[PDB]
Amino acid sequence: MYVFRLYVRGETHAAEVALKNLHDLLSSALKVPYTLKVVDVTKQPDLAEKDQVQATPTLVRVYPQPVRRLVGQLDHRYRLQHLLSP
Repeated sequence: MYVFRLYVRGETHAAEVALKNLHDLLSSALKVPYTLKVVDVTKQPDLAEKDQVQATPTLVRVYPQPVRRLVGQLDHRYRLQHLLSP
């Protein structure tokens, strides 16, 4: 029972690959299934502005807990690896 949110900018091949890679890593990382939705940072100011995104993609863990916000050039597993840590 977890809600997942991933942020991307417009239409980028790297962003989609990163999204799939992050989705892929999360699935393998977590035994239990989860729901992930795609949010357009440029299209929706409310989420983009509120989320304070600088470098894409931005990984936000939606409730139930744990709730997290991770923002940066997310093209490698190192950032994701510390993200999974308690």
